[PDB]
Amino acid sequence: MRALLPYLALYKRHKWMLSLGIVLAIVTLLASIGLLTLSGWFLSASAVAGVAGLYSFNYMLPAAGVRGAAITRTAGRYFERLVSHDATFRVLQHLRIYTFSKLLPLSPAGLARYRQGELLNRVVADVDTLDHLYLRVISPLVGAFVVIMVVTIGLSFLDFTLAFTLGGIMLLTLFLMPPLFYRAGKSTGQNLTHLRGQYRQQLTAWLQGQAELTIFGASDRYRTQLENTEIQWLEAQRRQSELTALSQAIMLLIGALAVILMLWMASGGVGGNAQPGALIALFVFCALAAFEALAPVTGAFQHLGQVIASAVRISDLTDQKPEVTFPDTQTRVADRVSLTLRDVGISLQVNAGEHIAILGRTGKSTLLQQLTRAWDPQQGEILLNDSPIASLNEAALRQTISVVPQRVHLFSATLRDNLLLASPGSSDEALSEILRRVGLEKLLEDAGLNSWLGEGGRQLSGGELRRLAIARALLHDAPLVLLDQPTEGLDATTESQILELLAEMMREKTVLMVTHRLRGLSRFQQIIVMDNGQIIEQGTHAELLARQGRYYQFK
Amino acid sequence: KSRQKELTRWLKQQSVISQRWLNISRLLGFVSGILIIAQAWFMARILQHMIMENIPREALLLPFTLLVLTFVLRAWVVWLRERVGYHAGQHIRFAIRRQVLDRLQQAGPAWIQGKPAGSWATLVLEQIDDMHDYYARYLPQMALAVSVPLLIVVAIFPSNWAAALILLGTAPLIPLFMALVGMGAADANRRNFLALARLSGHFLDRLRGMETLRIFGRGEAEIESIRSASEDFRQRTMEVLRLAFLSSGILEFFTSLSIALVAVYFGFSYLGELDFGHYDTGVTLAAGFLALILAPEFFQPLRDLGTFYHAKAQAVGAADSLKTFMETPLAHPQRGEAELASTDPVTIEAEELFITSPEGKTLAGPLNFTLPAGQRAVLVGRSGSGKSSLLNALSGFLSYQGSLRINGIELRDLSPESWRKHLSWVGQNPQLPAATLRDNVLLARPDASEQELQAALDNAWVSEFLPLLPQGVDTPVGDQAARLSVGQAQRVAVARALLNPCSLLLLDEPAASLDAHSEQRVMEALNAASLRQTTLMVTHQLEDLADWDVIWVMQDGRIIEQGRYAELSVAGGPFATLLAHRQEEI
Ligand SMILES: Nc1ncnc2c1ncn2[C@@H]1O[C@H](COP(=O)(O)OP(=O)(O)NP(=O)(O)O)[C@@H](O)[C@H]1O
Ligand SMILES: [Mg+2]
Repeated sequence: MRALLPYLALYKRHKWMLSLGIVLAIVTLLASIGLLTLSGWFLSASAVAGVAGLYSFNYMLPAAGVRGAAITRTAGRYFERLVSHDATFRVLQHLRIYTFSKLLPLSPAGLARYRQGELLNRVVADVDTLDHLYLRVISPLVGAFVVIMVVTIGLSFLDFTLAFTLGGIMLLTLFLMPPLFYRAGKSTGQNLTHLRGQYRQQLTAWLQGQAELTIFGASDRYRTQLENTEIQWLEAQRRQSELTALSQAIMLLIGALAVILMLWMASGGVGGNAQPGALIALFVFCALAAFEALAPVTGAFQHLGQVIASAVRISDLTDQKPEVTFPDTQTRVADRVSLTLRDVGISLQVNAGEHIAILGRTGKSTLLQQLTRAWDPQQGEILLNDSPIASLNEAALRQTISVVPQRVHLFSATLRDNLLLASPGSSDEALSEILRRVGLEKLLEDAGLNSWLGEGGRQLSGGELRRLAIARALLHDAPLVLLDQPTEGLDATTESQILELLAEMMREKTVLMVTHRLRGLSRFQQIIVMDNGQIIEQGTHAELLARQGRYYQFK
Repeated sequence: KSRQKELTRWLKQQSVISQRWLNISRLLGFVSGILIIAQAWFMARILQHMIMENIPREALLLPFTLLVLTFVLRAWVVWLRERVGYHAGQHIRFAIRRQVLDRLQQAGPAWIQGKPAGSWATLVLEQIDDMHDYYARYLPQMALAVSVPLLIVVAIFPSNWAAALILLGTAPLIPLFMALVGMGAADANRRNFLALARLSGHFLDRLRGMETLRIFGRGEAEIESIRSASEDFRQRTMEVLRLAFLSSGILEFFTSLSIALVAVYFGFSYLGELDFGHYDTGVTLAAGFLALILAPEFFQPLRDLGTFYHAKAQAVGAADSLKTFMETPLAHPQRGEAELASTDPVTIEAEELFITSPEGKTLAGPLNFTLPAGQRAVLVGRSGSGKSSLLNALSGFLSYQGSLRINGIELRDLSPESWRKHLSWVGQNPQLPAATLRDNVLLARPDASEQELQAALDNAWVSEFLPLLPQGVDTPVGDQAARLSVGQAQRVAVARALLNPCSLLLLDEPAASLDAHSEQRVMEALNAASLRQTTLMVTHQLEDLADWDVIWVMQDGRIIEQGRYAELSVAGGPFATLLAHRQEEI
C-alpha cells in the first residue's frame, strides 16, 4: 500500500480532472438512487392522496424532480465516462514520461541483467496496470463510500435508526466483504499464477524439444505430464469461480436483507409518527436502489492487488542507481580528439587521425561500452584528447563520439526521424545527400523520407540497416567514431562497399574499429590483435605481416 | 465483412461440447427472471397492504416469508448460474487445447520450428483462454437479455398495458439508435485506425531503443516525443470514445425515461390527471410498485450484456488465429507399418528425393547418394543450402517424394515408432526437456543400470564438470538449461546420444555455439562415437575433415561434389572456395 505512494503523487498534476471524474461518478450514482426513491415516494403519496387530493397534493414538484433526476443520471453517466477516461489518458502520459526519464540514466547497465524483450513487455504492462488504479480502484471505492454517506445523512433527516441501519449494512459490506474475499482468494490466486507459469514452462519444453522427445520416445510421457498440469490448473480456476459465485450470491442477500429490514422496521414508524404512509416506500426503494453503489466494489479492491504488484516492479526497477555519473562541467565539445588508453589491462594510444582496427577472436563489444561510458572501468583510466573521460558531461560526451551499434535499432518513426535522430538540426536536403553517398537508394524512392520504417512499416535488411547506422554516424559527425563489427554477417559484394565507405567518408576522423574479419585491413593504421582482453602485437598491415606473429597465421 | 460471420460460426460450432451447460444456464436465466417478477410482486403487495390498507407488519408474516424465500432462491440461482457458466467455458477450452496440441504434435518438429516457442504459448495459453468469457458470460447473458425483459412485459401487461408499453416501446428504439450512433462510431474508428496503431507501440519502441537514444544524446528529446505521441493518442482515442459512450448512453437514456414515465403515469393516474392504461378496474398501488420495481430490471439484462460485448471481440480475435491454424492444409509424412529388425548399422541409399516442408515447399532438390553400413559421412555447404533438411528427412520429420531406402527398405514404408528406436542424434541446440540433469541423460533409456549409466557419462565428458554443479549427477536441470551453460548443455545432449545403441547417428552441428573448451570435448566424444555405426554429420568447421569417408557439399539442396577430403580440397571446386571462405574470418 506504501508502494503506490510515488504514483499517487503523480496525480497532483491533474488533481482537478481526476476529482471531477469522481464527483460525476457520485452525482450519477445519487441520481440513480434519487430517481427511484423519489418515484417510489411519489407513487405512495399520489395513491394516498387519491382523487380527492388532486388539488391539495403538489404533484408538480415531484414531477419536476423525477425529470431532473432522470436527466442528470443520463448525462451524468456520459460525462463521467468522458472525464474519467480523459484523465486516465493524462495519467498514462505522465506515467510514461516519469518511467522513461528514470530508465534513461540506467539504460545499458541497469537493464543488463534483465533479459529484454520480456522485461520491457513487463514494463509496458506494469505502466498500463498502474493506469487502471484510478478507474478500476479509486473511482469505484471512493464513489461507493460517499454515496453511502450521503444517503445515510439524507435519510437521517427522517429517521436515525433507519438511516444508520441501511447505512450500517451498506457501510459494513463496503469495509468487510471486499477484504474478506481477497483473503479467501489469496491462496488460489497465487496457486493460479504458479500452475499457469508452470504449464507454460512444460509447454515450451514440450514444443521446443519436440525433435528430441519424438526420437527418444518420450513425447507421450511428457504430454500427459503437461495435461496433468492443465487438469490441476483448471481446478484452481474452478475454485476461483466458486468464490466469485459466492461473492455475487452473498451481495444479493445483503441487498435483500436491507430491503427486508426497511420493509419491516419502517412499518412500525418512520421518525415520530406510526403508520407512515408514503415514507415506507421512500426507505424500501432507497435500499433497493442504493446497492448499485456497491456493485463494482469487490472487483475494485481485488484489482488493487495487481496495481500494488506493478507498483513494486516499476518502483524497484526505476529506483536503481546509475553506474556512471556525469559531471555538469559544461566543457566545450572537442575537435580532432586523440583517444589515449592505459591499463584498461590493455593499453593503446590512438592519435587524432589514426584508423585503428582491433582483431578480437571470434555479443556487444566491451571496449566500446567503456568508451561511451556505459560503465566506468575498474582498473585503468580512459582519456579523450589528453583529458579524462569522466571529465566530460553527457552532452559533450555524446558529441565527441559517434558510435555505430552492432544492433542497429530501426525506430518506428519515418525515415526522416530515423536520420534526424543523429542530427536534429540538419535540413531535408542533407538527409537526401547522405542517403545517396551511403548507397541507400531504394529508400529515397516513392517519397521515402516520409515512409514509415520499423514496426508498422517497411523492414530494412541486414546489409541495408548497416548503411543506416553509418548514415547516422556520418550525420552526427564527431571526431571519434567507434565502429562495432560493421561487416558482420554481411554480403561480400557490400562488405567491400561498407569498408570503402568507412575509408573515404570518415577519412578525417579518429576511427576505432572492433572486428573479427580480416578483409580490408590494409588501409587501417596500427592494426591491433586482441585475445582474452590482451594485446599481442601492433603495427601496420605490412609491418605486422612481415614479422611472424598472430596476424600472420590468420592471413 | 463475412470474416465475422465465419468466425462467429466457428465459435458456435466449438460450443457443442458444452451444450448441456449452455442449456442449463439458459434455463437458469429463465428462472431468474421468474424470481425477479415474484420478488417484485410480493414487495408490491406487502407495500400496498401497509401503505393503503394500513395493515400491521405482524399480520403480513406470510408475504414476508414468501418474499424472503424468493430472495434466497435468487441468490441460489445466481451462485448456481455462475458455476454452470464456468463449466461451459472450461470444457470448450479443454477440448480445443487438446485439438491444438494434437495438430501440433502430429505436425512434428518441422512445423513447430516455424514460429518462436513463445508464439505457440500465446496461441495455446492466451488465445484459448480468451474464449472463456464468450461461453461463460456472454452467451448466457445473450439469452438472459432476451428472456428476462420479455418476462417483465408479460407480467406487467395483465396489471396495466400502458406500463407494459413504456418498457416495450423502447425495445425497438434502443437498437435503432445504437446502430444509428454505431455507424458514426465506425467513421471515427476507421480514419483513426492506422494512426492509433502506430501510436500504441510507440512507448515500447522508444523503450526498446534506449541504447540508441543514449549514444546519440537524444534521451531528453525523446521525452517530448512521448509527450507528443501520448497527447495525440488521447486526443484521437477520445474522439472515438465520444461516440462509443453515446451508444452506452442510449440504454441509460431509455432506462431513465422509462422509470420517469412509469412514475409520472402512475402518479398522475392516481390523482385523476390520466384515465387511460388500465382495464377500467382502477389502477392500484401494487400495480405501480410492480411496474416500478421491474422498470430497472427490464434494462439490467441489456446493461450487463453491454459490459460483456468486449468478450465477444477478444473471442473472435482469438478464434481468428485459432481457425487459420486449424485449417492449414499441411500434409504429414506418411507412416508405414514395416519394422526394421536388423539392429546393426544401416545403409542409406537415395535418389531423386525432393524433401518438402509440411507447407508443401520443396527444401532439398535432386539428391543422389549412397551410404554403406558403418561409413561416416559429412554434409558441408553454405547457410540456407538445405543441409539440415536431409537430417530431418532421415529422422522422419519431413516428407519426401522419391526413393530414400534405408537398409533396402524405403523410409515412407517404415513405422516411425520402431524406426526411431535405432536412431540417435545430436542437434545444434541441446533441448533438455526432462526434470534433472540425470533425467536428461536417462531420457533415451528410462530404465538402465548405473554401470552403463556412468559409462555414458564420462565417455561424453560430462563427469568432468559434475562436481562443479551444486548437486552433481541429480542436479535439477533448469528450464531452458538456464542453470547450465551452452557448452555444458551440449555435452549432456551427447551423453544421451551415446547411452542407447544406435543403428544411425545424425549430428546436426554439435560443436556450433560452444565455448573454447567443450568444443573439443564434444568432438572427442562424437568423433570416437561415429565409428561404432553409420553416421552422417553437418558442419561448418572444415579444418579437421581429413578423416571422414565422404564429403557431401551441397548448394540449393543439391549434392555437388563427393569423395575423400583431400580430393575436393585442392580440386578447385565449390569446397575449395568454401574452405577459403573460413579464412576471411578469424
Ligand atoms: N520447415 C520449414 N518450413 C519452411 N522453410 C523451411 C523449413 N525448414 C527449412 N526451411 C528453409 O529451407 C532452406 C533450407 O535450409 P536448411 O535446411 O536450414 O539448411 P541449412 O544449411 O542447415 N541452414 P543453416 O542451419 O543456416 O546452415 C532455408 O531457406 C530454410 O529457411
Ligand atoms: Mg542447419
